[PDB]
Amino acid sequence: MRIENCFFCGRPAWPSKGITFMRNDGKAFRFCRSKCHKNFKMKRNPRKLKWTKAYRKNAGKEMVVDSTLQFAARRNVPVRYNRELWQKTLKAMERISEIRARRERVFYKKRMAGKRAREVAAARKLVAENEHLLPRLRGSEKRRLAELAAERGVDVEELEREELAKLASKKKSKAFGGEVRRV
Amino acid sequence: AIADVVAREYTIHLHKRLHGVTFKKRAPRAIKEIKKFAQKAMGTSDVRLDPQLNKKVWEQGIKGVPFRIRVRISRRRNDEEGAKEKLYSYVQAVNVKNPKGLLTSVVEEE
Amino acid sequence: ASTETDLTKKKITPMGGFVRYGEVNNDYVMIKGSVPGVKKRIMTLRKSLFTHTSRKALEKVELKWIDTSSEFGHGAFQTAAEKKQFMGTLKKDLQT
Amino acid sequence: QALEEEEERLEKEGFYDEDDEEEEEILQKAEYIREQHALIRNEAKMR
Amino acid sequence: GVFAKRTMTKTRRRLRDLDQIERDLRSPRHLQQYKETKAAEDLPGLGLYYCIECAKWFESETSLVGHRKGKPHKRRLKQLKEGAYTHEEAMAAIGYRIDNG
RNA sequence: UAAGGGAAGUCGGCAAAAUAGAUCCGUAACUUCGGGAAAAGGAUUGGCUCUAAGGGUUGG
RNA sequence: UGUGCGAAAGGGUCCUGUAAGCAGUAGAGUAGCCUUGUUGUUACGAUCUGCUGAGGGUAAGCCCUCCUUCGCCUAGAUUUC
Ligand SMILES: [Zn+2]
Repeated sequence: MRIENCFFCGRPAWPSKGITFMRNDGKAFRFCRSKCHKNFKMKRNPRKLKWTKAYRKNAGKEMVVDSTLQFAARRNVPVRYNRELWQKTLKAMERISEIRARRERVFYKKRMAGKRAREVAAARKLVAENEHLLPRLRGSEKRRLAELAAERGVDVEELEREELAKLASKKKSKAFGGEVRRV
Repeated sequence: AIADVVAREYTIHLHKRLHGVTFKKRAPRAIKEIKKFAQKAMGTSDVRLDPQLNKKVWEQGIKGVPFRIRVRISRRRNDEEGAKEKLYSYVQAVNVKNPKGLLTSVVEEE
Repeated sequence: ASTETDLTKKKITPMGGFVRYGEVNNDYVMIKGSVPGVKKRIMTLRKSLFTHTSRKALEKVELKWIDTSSEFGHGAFQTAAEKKQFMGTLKKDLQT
Repeated sequence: QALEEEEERLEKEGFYDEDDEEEEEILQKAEYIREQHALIRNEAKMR
Repeated sequence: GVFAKRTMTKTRRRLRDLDQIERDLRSPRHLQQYKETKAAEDLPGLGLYYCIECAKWFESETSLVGHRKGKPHKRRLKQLKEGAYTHEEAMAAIGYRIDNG
């Protein structure tokens, strides 16, 4: 047996999975699932459906140029069976898989490099426009810190900073409404 | 170990409790499952809902009940004379940014 | 669930487990066809009362492959490693 | 063998080499601001 | 509007595909085979007025020049300009190939 | 709602499905010349950005 | 009193199909300001591209989780040679 691939989306097609369409010109179309089969019957383009490997290649979101992608091919010239060749092939398959995985991760990071700079710029703009929503001590808490600093001879700004630390550590959500007392 | 008067915040997954329910009955059943959840959590058969919690349930009509709702249930003492139940639960809706990703928490008394 | 021609090291349990059952961690019996019960149900296996008369009883079974894809949907992968290898890197992979 | 030679060449060149407190603080403050905006929108949706 | 939209996706209502349309445009022998598959006397306008892009027969030259101004013909032109989806593109999408020696 | 088939069903296509608005091409026999006729058979219809035509008053 | 039960949550597995928002010498054209055109410029503008197989849902008859949190427990009532 062998593992085929879906014509429409590109997923691995295993035995008894999906359905094959035989056309009168002599071409056969293997689909992994009824989703791909029904989209094909609705004449949707796989290149425009964003969940397909066709779209991902056309958008450049899959690693398409690599040395590790040259090892798998449809071999139309058979090789006489050789036990040593098959075992070294299996070892090659493992090593190729590992190398391909690391190179794919590098490719994804090179796609996603600029995110940190964009997010930092957006955060700076948001903070600059909304400085007034930053956490703040209560007026009663400020007065109590001021009188405690006057009593203990300590720094009111210092007391304010550890109180900001405490109210930053303690997160309390507010509830809607409230019970009405019965008569 | 746990006192009679106690408030906890819970996340009720109303989606699995309203799966397959008739459209004209989804929101009233949601009210009843909120009462049943509070009774199971606090042991109190007397459950009183906040009108804001009712608005939160009914916000998108009779069949647009949210999948998750973040509630605070407060078990309190019934001080009214001649009361069959000495304890009751009061359930309020909680203002959180997103009802997902939250654990059951105990509300501080202060 | 590994065979002599499929060298993938894997157990009989599908991805995501058996639907409404769980995971098979004990010895299991694979039976051609269907059986009278449902999932979770107690099955009684019995020896045949008579000597068999068919060649199918004397046939030796050689498995080439066992499906271990998910039965909670249209599963296309036999292992989670295969799913990761096909999909590639995700957003949560860099976030973690 | 060619793949292994290319791989060791790339590791020598730093192909697989992987790489601020002020940035972390400004991101945390932005997340706090977004949470406050969500709470304000929830109050409006309630009322 | 689409005539009998309920059974549009049946196999007995199937239309010619865009890759076959590309083959018909590039090679006249393929189009000749497709036309020999049909009977000319039962065709609209005796088969004399045919749009290869829309893979469709028309009753008159006025009708054919008429549909050419319409948007279905223009969407077919746009899809042909983009290119039909084929097996070699499907193979390149997964990075697979054929070794013929 | 239903794959494939498409009246094989039934006394009987009963019931259902199919058609349908508008613009344009086009429209037979028959006829009391008025009709038939929306006969039949076809092409098309979204969004957006534009262009053109269709008026009134004042001014030498 | 447990390899317990329940409510959440995390992970998985599936379904859909790429979220809000921001940005772009992408964008048919149109109108202003001036260097009167040299992406002239600014503005509007379906859509496209990137952030983004993302966002959302997931047991209600899916799976895993002494070792991610919180809670519950040795009852109550009735009957029996
Ligand atoms: Zn597929």
